[PDB]
Amino acid sequence: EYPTVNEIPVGEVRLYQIADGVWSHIATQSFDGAVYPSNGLIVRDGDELLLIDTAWGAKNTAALLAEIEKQIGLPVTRAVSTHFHDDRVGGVDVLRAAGVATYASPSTRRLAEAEGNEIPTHSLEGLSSSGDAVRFGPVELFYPGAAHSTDNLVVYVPSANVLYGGCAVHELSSTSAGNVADADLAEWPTSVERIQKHYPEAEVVIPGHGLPGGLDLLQHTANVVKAHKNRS
Ligand SMILES: C[C@@H]1[C@H]([C@H](C(=O)O)[C@H](C)O)N=C(C(=O)O)[C@H]1S[C@@H]1CN[C@H](C(=O)N(C)C)C1
Ligand SMILES: [Zn+2]
Ligand SMILES: [Zn+2]
Ligand SMILES: [Zn+2]
Repeated sequence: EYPTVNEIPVGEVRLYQIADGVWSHIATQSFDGAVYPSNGLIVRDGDELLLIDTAWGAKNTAALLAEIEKQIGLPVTRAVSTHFHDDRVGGVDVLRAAGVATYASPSTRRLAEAEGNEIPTHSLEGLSSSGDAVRFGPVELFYPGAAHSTDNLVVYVPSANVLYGGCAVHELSSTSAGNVADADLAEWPTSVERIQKHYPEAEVVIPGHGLPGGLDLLQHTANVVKAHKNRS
């Protein structure tokens, strides 16, 4: 069973095998008095590991690195943050101090700076226009356009057909668009449509919070966001 917010204490981390050489990591964190789950990705890259997104905080991310070393035993050499919020860059100082080279789009780094969040060390060029993609180790990085945030990236693992949508993508049981404070609601459905068109062979889709599912999460996300728009 995929771990839920109830079976993970704030401070601990779970790994969940998605495919050969692909894992999700799940942590929990207390935000505005309530506890929420949060996903990231781990992708094997030969004898090294690529980390996608922190575990939402310094303490969680340290637990993440110890859990990875224990369970997988390969060094995390690089990490990518998929947008500027604290569930994606919270813990980047820990990663950096531990010798992990941390990456994000220039957009993410600028937004995190202005937000007072931790800032990834290196910039990812080539992701400024909607529809842009670059290769980064064993994955592709895709900027679908503004959605949950104006900078959000999605990550595809072509060898495993795994799409990590991050907070641009919602889990199937969710009916709310979640945190839309920094969202471009006008563009979010279109940005989702780009993901559908660019990665139609994705077999697993992982949201930024909640249970992974199939390709259905993408359309479901567009519906949730458009329902939110209409309600307003
Ligand atoms: C509290 C979080 C986290 C923080 C937030 O909302 O600000 C983050 C630090 O920005 N981001 C968030 C988001 O909407 O992306 C929310 S989680 C959201 C609430 N219900 C949804 C859900 O399906 N859950 C499994 C809990 C997702
Ligand atoms: Zn966010
Ligand atoms: Zn660079
Ligand atoms: Zn989030």
